[PDB]
Amino acid sequence: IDHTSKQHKRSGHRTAPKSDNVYLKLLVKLYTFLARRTDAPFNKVVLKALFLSKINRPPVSVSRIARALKQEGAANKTVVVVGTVTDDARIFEFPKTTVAALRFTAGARAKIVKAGGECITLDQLAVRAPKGQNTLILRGPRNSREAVRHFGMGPHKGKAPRILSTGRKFERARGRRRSKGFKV
Amino acid sequence: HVLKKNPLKNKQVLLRLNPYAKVFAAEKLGSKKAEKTGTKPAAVFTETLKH
RNA sequence: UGGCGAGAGACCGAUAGCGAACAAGUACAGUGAUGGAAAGAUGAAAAGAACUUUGAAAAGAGAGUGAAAAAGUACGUGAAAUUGUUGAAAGGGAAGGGCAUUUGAUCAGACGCCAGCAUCAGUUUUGGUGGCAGGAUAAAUCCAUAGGAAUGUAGCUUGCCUCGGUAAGUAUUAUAGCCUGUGGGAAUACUGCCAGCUGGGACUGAGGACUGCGACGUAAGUCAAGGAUGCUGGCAUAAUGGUUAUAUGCCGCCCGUCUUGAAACACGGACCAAGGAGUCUAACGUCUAUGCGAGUGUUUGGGUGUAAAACCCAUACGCGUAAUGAAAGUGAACGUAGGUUGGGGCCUCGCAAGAGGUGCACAAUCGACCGAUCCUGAUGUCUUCGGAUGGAUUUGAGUAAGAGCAUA
RNA sequence: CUAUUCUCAAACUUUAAAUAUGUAAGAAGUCCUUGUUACUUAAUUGAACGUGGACAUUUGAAUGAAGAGCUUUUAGUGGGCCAUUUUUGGUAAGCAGAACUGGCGAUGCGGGAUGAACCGAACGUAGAGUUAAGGUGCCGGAAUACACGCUCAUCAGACACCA
RNA sequence: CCGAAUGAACUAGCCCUGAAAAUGGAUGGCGCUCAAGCGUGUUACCUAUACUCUACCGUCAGGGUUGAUAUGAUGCCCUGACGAGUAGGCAGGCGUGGAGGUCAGUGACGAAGCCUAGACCGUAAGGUCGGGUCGAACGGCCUCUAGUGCAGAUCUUGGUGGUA
RNA sequence: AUGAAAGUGUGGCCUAUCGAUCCUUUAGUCCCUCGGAAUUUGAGGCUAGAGGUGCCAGAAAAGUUACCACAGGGAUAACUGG
RNA sequence: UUCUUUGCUCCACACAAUAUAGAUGGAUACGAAUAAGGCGUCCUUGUGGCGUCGCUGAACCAUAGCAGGCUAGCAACGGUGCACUUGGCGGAAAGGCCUUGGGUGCUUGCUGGCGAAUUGCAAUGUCAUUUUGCGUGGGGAUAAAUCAUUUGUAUACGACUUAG
Repeated sequence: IDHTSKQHKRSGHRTAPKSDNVYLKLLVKLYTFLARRTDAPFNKVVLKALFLSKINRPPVSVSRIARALKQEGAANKTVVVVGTVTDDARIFEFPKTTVAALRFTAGARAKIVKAGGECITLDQLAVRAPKGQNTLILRGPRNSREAVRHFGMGPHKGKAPRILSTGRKFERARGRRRSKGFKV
Repeated sequence: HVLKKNPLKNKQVLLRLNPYAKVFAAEKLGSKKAEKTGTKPAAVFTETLKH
């Protein structure tokens, strides 16, 4: 019985949300059903993105939505954000759209409604698009969180030192310039 | 499939898989003869064999 | 962390909590400074046991009080170590333990217990027989035939001589046989196959309406076909079973620890009860949950209150929303916020295979933008200021449609 | 000096293994045209990257694939020891020190009587069947089995590591 | 003279010499001599926690399914593989002192405690019940919290032994 | 620099010949700073060296104990045993 | 061993126990050799002639009947129990071997005549051998030791040797 691999190794993927939220579990229930029956690749993506954690569902901005509909041919699709849809006061023009999020911010809800658009849930979406007909699934940038600039620090990575004060006297002298000993 | 029975006995899973099991049994193909009036011994092979 | 007077508690509950719940800084030790215990509970009420009898007496056995004396001032409950008696069991230089059953005691399941047989399914052991395959289409044996020899068959011959006896040579089958060649038919072994047939045995019976795949028959139906049913008996309780003690076969070094290595002639451990060792905090890394999200955080404080709660709230402030330089400083769009190879998902044509389009995250890469460093050095001008403009195998914890703040 | 001769080399060598070891065996591929460039060229030649076409049944060896890739964080550890083979020091060692692998540590179980390391096999709880190493006189489950030899010891011999 | 095999020189098998240590002594013991020794061959045979089949436990993986279809979607169910372990990690639970909520919970017709070669449940941590003693409180479940579980520390205090 | 040139040359034909922070000192540069605002000394900075740590990733350091002590160690000696 | 009678023993019965190293036809008698014998036969009685036998006890003997009933006989003059007598022989652990006559039972040597069911299709389907005290009714016999005292051939104490 010369085992090739690790015996009784877990898949290593979330099969449920560690969230104990009642309304998320009702939403997972709907999408576990649709994922099983529909046999449309969309429903498997949405089920997993519902299981995903706060660090892995970063907020998709309205400005990022406006950019994803700036694309040619994909201007009338429904914008599936699985996570928060945040506001961006940077842009001024916003088109008439329908966006299916978990949560909106009071600013994001104002801007999408004012353009003339429809703020959808995932169940309001599922009742109109069982197979995600004419959808555009988006994700916010994961590798922008402030913790990720310290991941795999060493010489000469150009990664952020974990520090609490940021001026001179704090981690610039020896080993950050050829003058004092060496550089990185 | 609650039980793997065995093709080689029970006779039923032998007649299920391999329907030719009937024809083989009926014609007795496991007991085919069917010659000879040849018949061709050797010339030198026998001398090289004995020596 | 003092003194006095009050309210409190997700605190401690007599080895705890203060050293002190008690005549506790008391008893007691030391010359002295100082050291410093143990010790709460009968019952509602003493109703704290009148009176009788044994004994010198303490006390005993009665009687009584009591709701209880299995509450007697040795006092609620009264564990274990340890001991007495009774009851039961075992015992040839320990005992204790494991698996299995016997025996004795014992006890729930009152609604089942224990079997025998038949025909089947899964598994597997042990026969008995049948049909084929191949080899040097076995070799052999066997038959025919050719030649030959010896451990020389019958005869032949010479010797001893009982004339029917033996040695020796002769001779190739005769009054026996043998080997080697060639030829001719087979047969059995060895090995192999059979979707051939038939006995003997054991362990298992999981599952639980149907659905499947087959076979069988002219067929309807039947079947050993996707897991055991049918018939019969005895018993209905300590009979099976469990618990327990004991006996018996075999096995079993004493745990904890440091150690390459512990049964160790290495360390701790006589025994028992109770207490007895990863805590809280300030500040942080990761990951996760929650809120809100270009913001976020009410609670230092104010207002309020059913009063340390809850509820409400202004101005700041912290962190984030901009980086880089030692610093004076300067400070993020040529382009669809770039091009390229990937890329889930979505859109189009289609039956589908697929092709084409759009491509988030993320990954590599080439660029662009900001600060620094090295130059370049325009219009100008307080004539030494200003630094446009464009480069550099240089550099940064940067920009490039924000992710963070607060709490757990 | 010449031609012969005997025997040698961790720090000699012409020659030169075995075992280990690098790389390749294709879509980021091949072929045919053509585009910029401040690099290079005598040049209209190149070089790097492309545009546009063309070849997917055999997608360009075998076998496997238990999912493949990616990241964060943090425990313990940092005395090791043993065995066949290669091997240094040493008379040597149950000695000291290396190489590759396998083991013990951290491992029970069957066997070598006993044993950390040897052999066989790695372990949920049971039933049945079959075997490994090892054995089958008796202890002791299992032939006082069969077969050909050898040996007689007033110190027989008897199973690898191993006494 | 006699009357049918010899003469060396070597080679290796099993024995024998070489072969001496202290308690009594070990092919494991007994014993074994055409072996129960040595060499070799052939079958049969015995048995591991290994291998095959089957059951059950668990873990992991891939699936199906409340579709009006009431009884659990974190549920039920299908299929397949797998199971050693110090240091160590993680997960699921068992138990204790308190805390909020709930069962209009139990209780002087007997709470809690203790004793029990009686019973039942649980792989287990443990839980539940019967009998006794006893006499005033205590529990299930959903959550909060911690001075939360002992055999070892020549541990602490108290008590007890064998020696006797 | 050399050479007619191709070219070769960023020390020794190649494999060794060497040294952090802090401090001091030097070279560079019409540089920045000395924070109420000026100038010149003065000091401090920025970029590259040097003064050195041979225990060579870099403490600043002599004995003695037979009067001795504590935490340990069979990781390790003095006796047996193997 | 008592006379309080009722206690001790040996034999017979019934009874209430108590077990089982493990009945389930029979432990069936030369010695000696094994490169030699056994048994039968003969008679110049020997270490003798002539047969025969082995090659396993797979033998031999027992071997029928309600787990063995009740009955009519025929044939034998037998076999075999239960109790009794005769002479004996056995001392290694002889506790058993013979051996008389008798008796009384049975006999499957052979013909008969009834009975058996229902233990329901198996359930050991109970039948052996001990340790026995328990009442019956018969035979028989009618003690010692220890302590206390004493001695010193002995003596730590027990014990030993004495004495009454």
